Amino acid sequence: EFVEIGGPSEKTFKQRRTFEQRVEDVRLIREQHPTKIPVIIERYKGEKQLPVLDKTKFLVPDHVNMSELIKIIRRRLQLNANQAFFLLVNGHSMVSVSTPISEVYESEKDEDGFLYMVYASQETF
Repeated sequence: EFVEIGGPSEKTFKQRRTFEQRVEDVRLIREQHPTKIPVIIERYKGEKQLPVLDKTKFLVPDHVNMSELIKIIRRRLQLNANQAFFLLVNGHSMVSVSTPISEVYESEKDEDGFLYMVYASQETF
């Protein structure tokens, strides 16, 4: 009784902006806001439980830790407590990171200068 409208596939941020454009975005944002970390937060490509986030490109104050950031993203997605949520950077879960996001940036940032995160309702695919 419902009909599926097929739809174009979901494009990632790296698909939408070229590498050189991303590199310049970060160079500018780091000069203008040296205390903010430039983060790209995207839903895992095969995710079927969690909704899509309203935006993609974030500036996160450098002292914010991962437990704080998880709380912010769950709030932005308007999740209830019954809903699981995992935030992954480069193939590993950010739940138990102690450090501020400043240190995650230093360890994990892309070549382009963004820190990429993916969320999902499971930790491993």
